[PDB]
Parts: sequence; C-alpha cells; structure tokens
Amino acid sequence: EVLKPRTLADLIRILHQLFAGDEVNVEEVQAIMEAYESDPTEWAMYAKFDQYRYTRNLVDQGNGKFNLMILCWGEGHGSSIHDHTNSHCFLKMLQGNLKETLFAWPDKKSNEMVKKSERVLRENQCAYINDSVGLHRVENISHTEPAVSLHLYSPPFDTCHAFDQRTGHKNKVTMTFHSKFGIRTPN
Ligand SMILES: [Fe+2]
Repeated sequence: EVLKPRTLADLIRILHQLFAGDEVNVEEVQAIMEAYESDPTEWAMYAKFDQYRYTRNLVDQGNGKFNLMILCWGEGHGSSIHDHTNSHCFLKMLQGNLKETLFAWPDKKSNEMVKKSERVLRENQCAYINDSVGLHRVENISHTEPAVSLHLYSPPFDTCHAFDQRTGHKNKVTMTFHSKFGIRTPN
C-alpha cells in the first residue's frame, strides 16, 4: 500500500507534501523513497563525478524544508566518520552499493572509536540516520564500479563534524556542492 513514485519528479513532488507540515513520519518517508525504482535516465544530469573524492550534487531545496542531493562515489571513494547536525537524514541507493558503518559517539577521553553496526545498502534501499542513532561512515564497496546515492536532509544543514577513528577527536567541516540543479559550481 506504499505510494510508489514512478519518476524522480514524482518522488520530489511527494516529498514536498510530506515535509510541508510540522511532523515527518520517518518510516513513511523511508518507504516511499525506497519504492522509487532508480532510473539513471532521470538523474544522470546530476551524476557528476570527480577522480579523487565523492561529489555532492544539489537536486532540490524542498521549499526550505530539506535538501535533496545526489552523491557520486568514484571507485573506492568513501566519507569520513561524521555526524548530521541534528537533522533527519535519509540515504537511498541509486546505483552500486555503499557499506555503512555506524559508530558510537566518543567521550572527551581519547580512544579508538567503537563500531556499533556494519551493513551493505542494497539496490534501491533507503537507510535512515540521525545523531541519536549514532555517527557513520559510508563507502563504495567497489574498486571497479561507482556508487550513486540520493540523500535527503531535513532541516538542511551546511556544516558537520568529522571524527578521527583513532582518537574520537573531531573537526568542523563545511560541506560544499560540486553542482546545483545540474550546473557545476565555481569551485
Ligand atoms: Fe552521512
């Protein structure tokens, strides 16, 4: 009975409705994002890759309620261990596979960080995280194929923290966009 978007445009339209109000049903959003069947013809214009690290490509600003973006992971590309600045964060696979490792939060004492969960996100799967769930790292499982993911963050945010797996120490990071609406940013 899950509402199934037939196109990415459909999905965006639904998301505008689901985030219009004050409450967001996380499980409902997750199921509808998962139900969209990734179609590369519909998102190729956002899939702009870089040789050395993943790229963040803005798709939609959600009437200020969320950022919707596509992240392009080249061969072997991965993220830092990071938090999500008190937002809801949905991650759906569009191509390939990402390994998600969930980490416990450090305390002030320096220590090796503790893994709480490790999984591979399957085709079209939508995962969910917020700061109460934990920290995470995501990485392309493949050194021969890319991965592409669709991220919805609500409310939008432009900074987070990256964490050193050896110590738990963190640094603030300002996130930048490689492209917006299919158009490369100045860089
Ligand atoms: Fe993340």
